[PDB]
Amino acid sequence: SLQLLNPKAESLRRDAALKVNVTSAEGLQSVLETNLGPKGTLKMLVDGAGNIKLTKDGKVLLTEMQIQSPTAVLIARAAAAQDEITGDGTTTVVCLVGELLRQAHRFIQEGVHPRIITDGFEIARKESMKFLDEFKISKTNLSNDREFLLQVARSSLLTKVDADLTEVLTPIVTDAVLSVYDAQADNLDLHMVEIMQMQHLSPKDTTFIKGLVLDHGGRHPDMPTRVKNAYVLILNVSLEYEKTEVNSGFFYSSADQRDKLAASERKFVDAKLKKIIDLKNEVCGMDPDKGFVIINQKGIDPMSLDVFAKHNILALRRAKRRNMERLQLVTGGEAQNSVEDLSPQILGFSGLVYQETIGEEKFTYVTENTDPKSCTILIKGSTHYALAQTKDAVRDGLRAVANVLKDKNIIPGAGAFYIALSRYLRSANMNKLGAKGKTKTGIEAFAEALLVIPKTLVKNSGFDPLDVLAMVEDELDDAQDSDETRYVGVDLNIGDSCDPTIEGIWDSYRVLRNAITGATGIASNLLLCDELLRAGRS
Amino acid sequence: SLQLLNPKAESLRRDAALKVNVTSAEGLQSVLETNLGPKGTLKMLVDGAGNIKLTKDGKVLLTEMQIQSPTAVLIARAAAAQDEITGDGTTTVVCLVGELLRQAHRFIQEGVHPRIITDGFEIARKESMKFLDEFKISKTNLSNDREFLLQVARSSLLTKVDADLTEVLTPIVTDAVLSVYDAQADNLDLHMVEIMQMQHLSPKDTTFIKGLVLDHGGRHPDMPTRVKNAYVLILNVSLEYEKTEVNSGFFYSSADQRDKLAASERKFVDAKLKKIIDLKNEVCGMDPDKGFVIINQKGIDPMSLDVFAKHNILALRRAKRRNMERLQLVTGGEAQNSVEDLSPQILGFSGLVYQETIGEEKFTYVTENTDPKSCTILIKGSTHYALAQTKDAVRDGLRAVANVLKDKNIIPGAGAFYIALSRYLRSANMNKLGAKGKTKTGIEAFAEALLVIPKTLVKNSGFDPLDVLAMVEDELDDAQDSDETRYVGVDLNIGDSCDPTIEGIWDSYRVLRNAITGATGIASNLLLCDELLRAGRS
Amino acid sequence: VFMNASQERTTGRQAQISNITAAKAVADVIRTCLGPKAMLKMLLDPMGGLVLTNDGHAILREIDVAHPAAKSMLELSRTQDEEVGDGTTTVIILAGEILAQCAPYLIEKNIHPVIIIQALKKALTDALEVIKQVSKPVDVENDAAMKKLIQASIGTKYVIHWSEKMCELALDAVKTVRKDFEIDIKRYVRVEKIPGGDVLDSRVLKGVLLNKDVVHPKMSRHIENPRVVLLDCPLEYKKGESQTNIEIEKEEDWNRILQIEEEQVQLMCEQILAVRPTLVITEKGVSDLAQHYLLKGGCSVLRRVKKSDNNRIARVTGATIVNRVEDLKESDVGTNCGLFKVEMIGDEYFSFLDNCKESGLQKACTIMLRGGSKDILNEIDRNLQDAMAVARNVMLSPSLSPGGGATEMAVSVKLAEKAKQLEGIQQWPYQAVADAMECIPRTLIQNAGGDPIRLLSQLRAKHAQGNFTTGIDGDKGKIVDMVSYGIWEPEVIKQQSVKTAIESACLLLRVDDIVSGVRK
Ligand SMILES: Nc1ncnc2c1ncn2[C@@H]1O[C@H](COP(=O)(O)OP(=O)(O)O)[C@@H](O)[C@H]1O
Ligand SMILES: Nc1ncnc2c1ncn2[C@@H]1O[C@H](COP(=O)(O)OP(=O)(O)O)[C@@H](O)[C@H]1O
Ligand SMILES: Nc1ncnc2c1ncn2[C@@H]1O[C@H](COP(=O)(O)OP(=O)(O)O)[C@@H](O)[C@H]1O
Ligand SMILES: [Mg+2]
Ligand SMILES: [Mg+2]
Ligand SMILES: [Mg+2]
Repeated sequence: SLQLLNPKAESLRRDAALKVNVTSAEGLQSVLETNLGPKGTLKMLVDGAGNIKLTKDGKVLLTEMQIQSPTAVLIARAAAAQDEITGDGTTTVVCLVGELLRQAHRFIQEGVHPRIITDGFEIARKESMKFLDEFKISKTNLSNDREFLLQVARSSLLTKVDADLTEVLTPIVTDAVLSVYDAQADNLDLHMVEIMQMQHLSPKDTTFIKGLVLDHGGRHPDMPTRVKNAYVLILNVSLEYEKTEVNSGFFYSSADQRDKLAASERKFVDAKLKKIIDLKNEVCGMDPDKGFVIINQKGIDPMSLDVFAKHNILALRRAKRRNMERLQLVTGGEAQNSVEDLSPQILGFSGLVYQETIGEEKFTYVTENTDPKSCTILIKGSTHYALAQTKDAVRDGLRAVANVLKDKNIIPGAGAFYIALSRYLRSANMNKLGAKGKTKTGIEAFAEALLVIPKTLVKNSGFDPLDVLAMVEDELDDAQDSDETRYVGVDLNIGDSCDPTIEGIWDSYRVLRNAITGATGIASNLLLCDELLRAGRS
Repeated sequence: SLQLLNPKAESLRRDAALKVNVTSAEGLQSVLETNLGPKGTLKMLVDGAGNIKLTKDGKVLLTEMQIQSPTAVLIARAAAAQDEITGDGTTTVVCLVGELLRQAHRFIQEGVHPRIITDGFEIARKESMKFLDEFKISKTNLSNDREFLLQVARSSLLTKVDADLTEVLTPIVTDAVLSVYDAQADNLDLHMVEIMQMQHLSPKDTTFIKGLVLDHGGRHPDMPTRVKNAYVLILNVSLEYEKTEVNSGFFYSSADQRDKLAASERKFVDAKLKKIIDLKNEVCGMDPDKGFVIINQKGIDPMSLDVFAKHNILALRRAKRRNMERLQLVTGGEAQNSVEDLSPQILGFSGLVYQETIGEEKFTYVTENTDPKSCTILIKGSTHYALAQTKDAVRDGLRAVANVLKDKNIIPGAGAFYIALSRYLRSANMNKLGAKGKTKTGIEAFAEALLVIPKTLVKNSGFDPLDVLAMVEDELDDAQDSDETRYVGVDLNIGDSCDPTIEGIWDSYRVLRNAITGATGIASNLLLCDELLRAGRS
Repeated sequence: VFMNASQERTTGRQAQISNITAAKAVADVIRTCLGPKAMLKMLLDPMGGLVLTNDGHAILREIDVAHPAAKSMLELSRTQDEEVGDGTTTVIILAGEILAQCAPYLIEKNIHPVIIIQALKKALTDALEVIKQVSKPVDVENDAAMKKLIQASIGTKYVIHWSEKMCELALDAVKTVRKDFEIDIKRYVRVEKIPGGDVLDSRVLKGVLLNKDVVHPKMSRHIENPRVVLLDCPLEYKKGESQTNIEIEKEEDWNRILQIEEEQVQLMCEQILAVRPTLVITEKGVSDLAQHYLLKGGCSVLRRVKKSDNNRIARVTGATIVNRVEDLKESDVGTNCGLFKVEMIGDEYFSFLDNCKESGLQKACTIMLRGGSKDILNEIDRNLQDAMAVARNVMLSPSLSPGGGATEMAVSVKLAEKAKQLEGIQQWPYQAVADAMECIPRTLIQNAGGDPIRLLSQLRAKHAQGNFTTGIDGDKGKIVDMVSYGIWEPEVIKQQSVKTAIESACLLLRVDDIVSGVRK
């Protein structure tokens, strides 16, 4: 039908479209199968020149390696979109769609329709949402348990990096997250927590700074390096020359008008500097002990830097949009943009301001605040890929622990959620459900597909995956009759079951919810498609 | 590592070689499984020369179409050995190897080694022989009943052509093995039947001839086509001019010796032909309605046809090698090469000999024998491809009915053995295990892979395989509730169980033997294959 | 040589044979894309994206056929989508059959392509009559029946499982856009997408949803009663139209030129503070200085907002499009704003504007979609356009035709019965119209897996005796009446299907020759 219409085209239908979606799914699954779990293998990506960037995140692997298949680009958007808002569960979405297609394809070969199979996944998905309410556990945030946040932070950090980096980087996240909770209980991740690159001694020397760190310092030598008590000032006004809307020549007639006019040109800068001097006169007391610093969002003229250097005022220019939205949280002051209306109330407070330089670059450190509402995480590293590995680890770790404070619940992991849904879907009475007909295998297909995830953790350790679930099955058979509510786990060190409640392995709530919802939608849409084709003008 | 030895080499190892073996088997399965059963589809092998041929046997499809993949070559070679010794069941071999690799690969992905999987197939194979020898039934072939041979032949010929042509051709198969039988020696030859390719009225207008039919006609018009009583005479030496082997030449002294030396060649022709003329009148002189025919393998001199034409002697030439054995079996004569010794005892006998002019050629028909130990089958057709289609149908149907006489045991068909063997290979209690939790994985895989044969028949008929098998497992279970051997089958007309025995469907004993043995061996060795390699000098 | 033509002139009967085969080929691509058990279609565009859908219109947008007769069949989906918004695959699959059934005659009984056209208009005139008689009216204010009417089209899509939420989502959205005749338009229906989340918590909220945040940190992130004021102009000093060139003679002029730049932005900001707004939404960009004193009154400044998103804000908040700031009054200021709040999502910031809910201008709204991925959002968004399209026809036309092929089968029976009494030369094309109308139930039986031989034979036996609402259950594949089945579709979609399909055949049947490669 397509060859007589289009003189050139490609068409697969009714057996190859199903084999393509399953073969491409099994192919992409094998890539990210080994990365899943704590003992998984690392993966570098060197594109053109040999830029090196190292991470285990499936999003970085998918959004850096170009892919030609039409199925995998939907898995790429699904794995990326789930991680872009949640920050965790990337490879879990690929494993579910990677496993649910092959687990249903065996029954498509038997002759079951794709429509009624996907009808079983949807009604089975509603059972999992009802199971999340009973499976989760309530946790009160008023206790302010720091040990509970430490265990959540080690869940994601142990997966990416080893124990040496996890132990030193875990309390860096906990100290940053401990300040997030407040009376308003409004979560703020992007403005409050930041990441900055700095090539320094080693990755292990990452330290926590309570104040806002800046990537610039004092240009002039005579300007002060260290300041004990520095009251900041925010000004979004640009103090270099302003070009002036079509204004043209300073038509000068004699030679003197020239000098006069250049002096004139400055007068605009000195009109704004005088307001700073008038502000300094109000806070002139204890001038050797105290200090003053000005932070500008736009550039400052080098002619005006000597004015600040004479009065021992520290100058910082060309700040980011985000840093201006963070100085009020750290120093406690208020922002200002113009120089007409000033007051001492808007000035912040800082207990210690010092600068340290390496090579050509220079960094400014601010800390020792009275009541800092925000902070930073200055990560140290050796190579560029070391920063990229710490970028993805801190980016995925902050989002995972932040979601625990959003809600009042937390899901235990280590296969407890998948193993619990297996017994629930395989033992629940079907008469309570509304599905009938050939929906018998759809419940078994999706229930059995969840088992492949916790044994993929075992496949990286090298043990037999089927044998380490024998005692797990025997434990739950007696746990229901023993009248003791416990949740089992999968410990890869010894190859035996464990309890995530005491070991500290946990997982966020919206990760597993959005993962199955996004995976079931993608896997269902790929099953119903029975024809592939390419056509268009080019 | 292989690139260091040979840069032009390639290697797929331990995950890419397994997908190649399974995908090539499933790809070969998906194309070739459609020919299974009576409702299967017809394939047109159109080569570059434009030769059209219809067939459903997997042997000739894979022989003409060269195989590019290395895995499917091993499966095509298995179908060759199956078709060679047996001549039936090639479609079951490729489906069993495809399903065994499918069911095995389902467990290899679960983290099971291929060694214990193949160990379970061999124990399951040996367990099937202990089930097969009890499942077979013994019948007495000494009665030589026509009803049993017809329904057994009808079961094999229905899978080649439609119903109306099968009813016309199914007596031709039963008439092929009427007189060819030996109780004591147990010798039964299949090559004695002669397949002649010719264009005539229609394929549905064929018929069986008791005696022999040759494709050579009378060269001279004077010899009589109708002969009421013929005494055959077998010749093998060539009656034409044979150059003296030792190079020689006639150097005549004068012109008078030219015709005399030409008559020297006439003397040697008359010398050997005079004994033929003396052989004719030795029996009886001036006997009407009694001819004398001569069958020679080598050529006949056209100068000598006048001698045969005067005495009313039928002479044929350029006969086949295997026909010399068929003359003495039909006519009851005796083969001779020279003409030194002749007698009436060595001569055969025939009740009717006639010729028919069909197109630009003439066919010799010899019928009405007293006790002929052989026969022939005329393959008439309306085209070129129907001859090859009916030739493959007879060559595949002759082996099914011939195996009944080679061994009296016969297995019921209609998927009865595959359905009954599934339950027996479920639970091997303490009979043959070998190890704990290792061999049983292969027992389950082998039991589930055998049930694809009745499901493939249902997929060709256009019904649901799970629904029609639900009543079937059920029928067998209810049968068990009575301790009785009720063999159940699969009826493709209405989609319901039926008795294979009562209805009329059987399979040969040697088909299932070599099919399960050949499929298990190829399925085992392909699972053991972990790496594919190529190397050579272009 | 002669003019740029005569390469291979397909003339005579073979030209029309290729068109019927080409028109039939378009329907064969989407033959399986009909009914409740319809299969999906992933098409690969050459730019790099992907379109996952089963709608015949969205499939035929991406395909490209190098044949002129098939392209006329390609344009029929735009006729159906930009008229109602539902039944595009029904239009393509019916016409194929009409061109195909008429073909036997064209090829063999030699009826000229004009006599078939005259036969079809009388069939078209009779088709509207029986479709008018078979349809029953329905009350427009009944919300219980309206939910079942909206979910008739959703049943043939992926979100039938969430049909309990989509009908409530679509019904609230249609009543918001509906103006108190009863004209509505989808240009204000905002199709903004949010990747990720669960479909259950997804809900419509009265108002708009921006992709941007406030500029200054001190802006109030939670206002009880916002007062929105729309601005078009730059709030910053601008160069100006004519050739200007200030010439400066004295030293006290350049600082004056830079000082009036500060005073002009003060003058436009101070007159905005005469009404004291809480939120100032500017179309073009904003300066760092004007924003500073917009702050010295209590306003809130945003980035540049495109025009589209301001015309929706004008109908939500009741404000007017304002460019001249000197003419700003208190009457044109937006009011009755419910709530202001900004949520944190990793993609981008999102500012929420809620309405107080308590005639005048029609109100706009934004429908929140929380899918699984990007393709799931685009899949669900087209379902809302197909679902909300059904809600317009019942308001414009209170008639309601039966679904499940019962309407088209009713056309098949009456045209077949009346063909005997229509004795003449028009009888053969007139009788062939019923042969194609009985195929749109035949496609449902093929997708369901049943045998259409005995079902259609049982259908015609019960259609004359039983009732006019008989049809085929697509899920079970048995004959079930539409009254008990409880699924109904509008009658307007049936009219466009019969009109567009027959009118397409009248165009293509007049094609005599095909000559390609003339000029640009
Ligand atoms: N040390 C551990 N012990 C047991 N299970 C773990 C451990 N670390 C990670 N996991 C499990 O691995 C799974 C994936 O973790 P994570 O890397 O955060 O998500 P993703 O792999 O999808 O990016 C989680 O379900 C978690 O339970
Ligand atoms: N009429 C029939 N009804 C049911 N099953 C049949 C029938 N004829 C053949 N079969 C099944 O088909 C299988 C293969 O038979 P056949 O097609 O003759 O060999 P091949 O597949 O090699 O051509 C047999 O095992 C038999 O059970
Ligand atoms: N549940 C159903 N059972 C039987 N037929 C249906 C059902 N739903 C829709 N149909 C039929 O499918 C046709 C197209 O409906 P729909 O799929 O909503 O439009 P589109 O073809 O634009 O996707 C209608 O003419 C109707 O007769
Ligand atoms: Mg993670
Ligand atoms: Mg056979
Ligand atoms: Mg629709």
